[PDB]
Amino acid sequence: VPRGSHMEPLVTHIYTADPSAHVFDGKVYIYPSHDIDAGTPENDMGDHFDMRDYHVLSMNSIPGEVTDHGVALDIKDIPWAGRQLWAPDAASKDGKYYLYFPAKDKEDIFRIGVAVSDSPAGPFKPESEPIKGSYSIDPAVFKDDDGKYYMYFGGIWGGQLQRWTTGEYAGHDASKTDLEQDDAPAIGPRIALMSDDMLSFAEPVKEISIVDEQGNPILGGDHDRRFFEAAWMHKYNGTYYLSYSTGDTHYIVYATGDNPYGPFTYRGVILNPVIGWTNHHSIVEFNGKWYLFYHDSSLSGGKTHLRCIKVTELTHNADGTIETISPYIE
Ligand SMILES: OC[C@@H]1O[C@H](O)[C@H](O)[C@H]1O
Ligand SMILES: O[C@@H]1[C@@H](O)[C@@H](O)CO[C@H]1O
Ligand code: NA
Ligand code: NA
Repeated sequence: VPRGSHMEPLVTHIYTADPSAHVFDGKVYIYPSHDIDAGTPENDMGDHFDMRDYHVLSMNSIPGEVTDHGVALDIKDIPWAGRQLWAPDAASKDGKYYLYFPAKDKEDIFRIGVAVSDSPAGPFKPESEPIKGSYSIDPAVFKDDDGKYYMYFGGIWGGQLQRWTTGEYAGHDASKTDLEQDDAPAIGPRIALMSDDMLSFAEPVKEISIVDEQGNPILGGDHDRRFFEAAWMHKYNGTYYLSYSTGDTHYIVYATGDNPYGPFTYRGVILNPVIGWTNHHSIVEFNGKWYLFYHDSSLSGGKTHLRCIKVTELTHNADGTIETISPYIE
């Protein structure tokens, strides 16, 4: 049946989270996390999120029937992975499709791997090792207008970004949260231009600066605005929009800049807090309308780790500002 009409769950037969939506072959393909009721301990390191595979979803229209293409990748077939298949993303180049995914290696350190297919629906064959120089979580692979592809990535707390300040993992006894200096600039998300073959980074990883309207860095203590996880890039009017989750304050927010590397100036809220702790989204144009894909814990009755994806229309103003969405008003 058709789905996505009135902010209802897009699928109910499985739990789904962290929707990354793309337009490939005139369809919307969605690359979400596949939530399962593992019943593992819930804590601020995210051990309750113990996902083990990915299903690709597609829609020919919004609203529309949602197709579940089955298991596109299973952790049992990823040679380097130990546990926890978290939020993935996809890219298309020269007739090949690339699924990028964060997972903990055998030493319990998050890395980002790639898997390859001839179809946007998968299934995908994983590379035997993760991307060299990758770390932390939540990749968003963005194809710019000029044909260059960039990976945005990172997540603090359980995503371990705060343990990579030196370019090497600081260890399991290092910070469980952030830099632990609230008066210093907050940790920024990461960016790297992708190699021509889409399997590696083409440059040393850069950190993105996010500033307030006065041009001052967003500080570590500013949990309402500072980067937590779920980086996403889209463009409107030639302007670059870095959006992201703030985590413990439960917002999707956005910041704007004039190039992929920033700096980005904080503008405001995309999505107010939902049912359940996490908030994760993507923003995509389809048939000349812009859509915000997101999730909540509504279908499971509020369980943090059993989510469902939803969609709603997103409105840019001509000046580039975006109207804030509150999830449960209409
Ligand atoms: O859903 C698993 C993790 O929680 C957050 O939603 C984050 O963005 C993702 O990697
Ligand atoms: O620290 C984790 C974070 O990595 C994300 O998974 C959301 O849940 C928190 O507990
Ligand atoms: Na994302
Ligand atoms: Na606003």
